[PDB]
Amino acid sequence: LHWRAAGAATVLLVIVLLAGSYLAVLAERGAPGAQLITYPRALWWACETATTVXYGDLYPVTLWGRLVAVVVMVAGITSFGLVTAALATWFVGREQER
Amino acid sequence: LHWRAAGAATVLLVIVLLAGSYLAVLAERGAPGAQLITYPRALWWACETATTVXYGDLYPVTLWGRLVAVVVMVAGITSFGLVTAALATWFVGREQER
Amino acid sequence: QVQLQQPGAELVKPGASVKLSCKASGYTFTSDWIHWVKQRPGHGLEWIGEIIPSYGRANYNEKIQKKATLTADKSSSTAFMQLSSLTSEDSAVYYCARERGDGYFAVWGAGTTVTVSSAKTTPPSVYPLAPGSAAQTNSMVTLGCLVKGYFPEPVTVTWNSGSLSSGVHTFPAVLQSDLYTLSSSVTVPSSSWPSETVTCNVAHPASSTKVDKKIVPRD
Amino acid sequence: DILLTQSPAILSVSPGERVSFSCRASQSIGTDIHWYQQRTNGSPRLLIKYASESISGIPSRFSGSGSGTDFTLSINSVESEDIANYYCQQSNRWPFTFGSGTKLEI
Amino acid sequence: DILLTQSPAILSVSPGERVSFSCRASQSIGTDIHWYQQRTNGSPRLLIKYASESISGIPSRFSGSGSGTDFTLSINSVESEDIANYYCQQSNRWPFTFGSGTKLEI
Ligand SMILES: CCCCCCCCCCCCCC(=O)O[C@@H](CO)COC(=O)CCCCCCCC
Ligand SMILES: CCCCCCCCCCCCCC(=O)O[C@@H](CO)COC(=O)CCCCCCCC
Ligand SMILES: [K+]
Ligand SMILES: [K+]
Ligand SMILES: [K+]
Repeated sequence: LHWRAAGAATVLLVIVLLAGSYLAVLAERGAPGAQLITYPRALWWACETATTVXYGDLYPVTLWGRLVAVVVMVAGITSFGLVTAALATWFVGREQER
Repeated sequence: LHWRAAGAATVLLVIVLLAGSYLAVLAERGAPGAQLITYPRALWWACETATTVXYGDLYPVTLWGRLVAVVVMVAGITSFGLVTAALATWFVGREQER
Repeated sequence: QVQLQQPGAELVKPGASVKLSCKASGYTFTSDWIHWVKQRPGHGLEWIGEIIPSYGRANYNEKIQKKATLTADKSSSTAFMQLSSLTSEDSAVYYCARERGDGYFAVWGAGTTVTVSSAKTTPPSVYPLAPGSAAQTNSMVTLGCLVKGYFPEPVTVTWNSGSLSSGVHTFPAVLQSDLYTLSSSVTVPSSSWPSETVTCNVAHPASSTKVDKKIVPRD
Repeated sequence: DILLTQSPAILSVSPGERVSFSCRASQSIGTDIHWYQQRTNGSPRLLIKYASESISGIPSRFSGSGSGTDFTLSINSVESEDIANYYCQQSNRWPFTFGSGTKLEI
Repeated sequence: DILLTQSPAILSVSPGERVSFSCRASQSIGTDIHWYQQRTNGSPRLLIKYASESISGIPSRFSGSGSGTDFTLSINSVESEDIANYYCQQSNRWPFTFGSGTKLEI
């Protein structure tokens, strides 16, 4: 169960980074002063957002850009909680055994 | 037990983001140069604070604003530790079983 | 309906204090803030301070001398501004405005004209202005009303209880000997007067008076 | 505190012409500028919020643009009812502040 | 290092009038400015901290305002005892620095 939930989350995270990159540019163009407006740097912004690093070099200023950002965040965080929970499950079993 | 603790934490987190947004504006208006002073962007700031992303586009400069920020942080972090611990519990059981 | 209601005027002796009011209606939210803005005659808008009724906290402009104290009554949906120890520098129109916590002032009150002076209140005498007997008329005729000897400002003049607006000019008041005077002008088709009545209505908030003067041809 | 400079203080245009009012902020404020019209003896009225957003009830004639430190309020084809003083106001940092105002003359 | 410019260096006012001293920082320092009064042959005395905060023992007559790069120390109704040199000082970045001082003349 756990590994499949984790693997799926990883696949789902990759999809969210790419879709999030596309949707962030769509949301932010048309807002004066917005910088999250070209796709290559938007993919970079989605990665530093999903990992929760959040340098501050780029960020959304619109309502829809910010909603996209929160989905990226939660997708990243969730994937990591799942990988962590999966590692714990693995270890717990190998330790029962040892 | 675990799912209810997690579900409750999620509900409690939503309440903290909204109350935190309101209280941050209350704390920060009256401090010259403060930017966390209107509610829509304060809700956005509470979300990027609770997820620990912390872009740096907005932040509190007053003592009470900062105390509010730490409560938002701990509420976010705690909710995620609870969801993670809940996923681990779920997986551990389904794996005993498998 | 008017979202923010303020009294038209307050006369204050130098050194005395006065409490201005701003009654709010329409939608009210916990995120609302009521702001006060000062505007001296011929000058710009100066922010005085704000209060959030839901919590009762108030902040003030640090750049100016603090003359104001803000409070709010939740049950009467009224915001108050206590101005104290005033001087002539405090004479101005004070507006209240409502901000939904999103940074702009969606609506403004009509403002309260505060005059700081030792002079006494005096309602205006309203006299009719009708053409003389030798005055020839064109397709239009001009009438008016003379509003003199009042204090303090302002007066509001309307024609036919407000139904007659186009063709109206109310001149700025002139101050001579602790008393103001102004006149208002109205122009209507010559064929309609005196068949259709023309009356000027003069309101003087400071004395709580409102008088009417029908304009009839000179005997 | 943020200083908003409105210059020129008086703008004279011919009827039906396009006119633009300028508001410059002392530091970058994003798009947190709002514009008000105040006719003689009238109270201020909001025209445009957050630099370019329309307000219901306001003629389509009015529009706003800019971000950062330089903002513009434009009127396409001015008419008599546009005669009034116009003020900008920022909400980016506390305290809110107002520009000194521009008068439109026709 | 942060340069604090106090200009004019000498301010002359009439008794009871409101006076304002200016301190401009070479870069933005938030509200990390403090003001001192130094009377002839006296040591400096703190009047206002963090741009606008009161200090107990100081007459209510004194107040401060501003944030960023421009700061003001104001005295409502000046009196003889206010005759002195006034200095601003920043604590935003190391090292702390002082403005060059303004003398109040009545
Ligand atoms: C009194 C209780 C207050 C509680 C908070 C309520 C905040 C107001 C509602 C939120 C947005 C309204 C949009 C608007 O008119 O603002 C937009 C204008 O362009 C930009 O929005 C923004 O840029 C802010 C985005 C905030 C995103 C939050 C996502 C949370 C999952
Ligand atoms: C020698 C041992 C030192 C240990 C650290 C002690 C620090 C001093 C006490 C803290 C605040 C005093 C307030 C003050 O006078 O400052 C306020 C002035 O506006 C603003 O506060 C601030 O803006 C700082 C906020 C810090 C919040 C920390 C929250 C931690 C859960
Ligand atoms: K981070
Ligand atoms: K960060
Ligand atoms: K950052």
